[PDB]
Amino acid sequence: GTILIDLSPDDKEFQSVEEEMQSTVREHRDGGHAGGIFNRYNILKIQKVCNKKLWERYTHRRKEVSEENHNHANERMLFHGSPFVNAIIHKGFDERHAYIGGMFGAGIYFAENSSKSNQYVYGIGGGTGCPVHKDRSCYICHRQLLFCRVTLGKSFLQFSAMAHSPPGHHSVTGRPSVNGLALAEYVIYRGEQAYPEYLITYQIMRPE
Ligand SMILES: Cc1cc(NCCc2ccc(Cl)cc2)c2nncn2n1
Ligand code: NA
Ligand SMILES: [Zn+2]
Repeated sequence: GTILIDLSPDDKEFQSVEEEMQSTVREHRDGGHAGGIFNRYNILKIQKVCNKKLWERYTHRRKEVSEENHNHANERMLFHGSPFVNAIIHKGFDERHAYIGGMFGAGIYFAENSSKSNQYVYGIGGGTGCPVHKDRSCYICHRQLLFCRVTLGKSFLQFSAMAHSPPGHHSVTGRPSVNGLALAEYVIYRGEQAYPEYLITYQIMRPE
């Protein structure tokens, strides 16, 4: 049921999604090991992901969360990076998209920093990099990220350097506690709490 609609670069919606992508790049403590070395992206395409069944599944769960949290879904737009982007946009987030070994347990992880999500496009730790050149810093190969609508509800705050949310919570927030420039990361434990709104196709750009 999924259809992908291309956004024009002239469309204010393309422009606002690109700006979120570029402006949330940071440097990473791995010196670029996982995601590559870059300060910005070449955005090749932004597509809107339309699936009525998946949207309705999202909004049903969103209303449930809202009603459990004083009518406040605490909805965010966050990035997700995964080698499984094609399954996600066709069948929704589910248990197969969980990061079993994550710092906050087996859940589906999202980031404010697009460059954090970029570290996961080719697998955990960047895997072996692009399939064509086996390069985690490949500047040729097209990469994809999702920019997603995520319901956090009441989020459990973790200060830090398939499972369940903590009792009475709907998500977990990983607050950055040493790296002063890192933005927050978030984990949900139910696939229905996220909708993959935008598919962004890009390259990382080699710094000059
Ligand atoms: C920590 C973390 C993980 C992400 N994706 C994991 C995708 C995945 C899931 C399962 C296997 Cl096996 C490989 C890759 C992610 N995206 N944006 C921010 N994060 N943060
Ligand atoms: Na939960
Ligand atoms: Zn490559």
